[PDB]
Amino acid sequence: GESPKCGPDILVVLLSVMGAILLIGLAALLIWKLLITIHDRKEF
Amino acid sequence: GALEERCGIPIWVVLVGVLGGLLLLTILVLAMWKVGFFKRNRP
Repeated sequence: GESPKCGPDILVVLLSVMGAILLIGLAALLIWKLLITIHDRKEF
Repeated sequence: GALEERCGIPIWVVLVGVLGGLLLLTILVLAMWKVGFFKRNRP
């Protein structure tokens, strides 16, 4: 086997979790901007 | 039968994973802000 090596397998999960964090943050960022644009257009 | 745990994920790794993502997220914000992405092209 010489493959129980939880390098690749941990690595897949460490990367997968990291990707998840990166993708939501980007989502959050866009959502924040979207609300700001709307509040700014919304002539009060 | 439970000899699994081939690669049970230690909290450190999830902890390292979370930290890396936040660091990448902090870089992303700074670069875009510096680029004026968040600023208006208000003419």
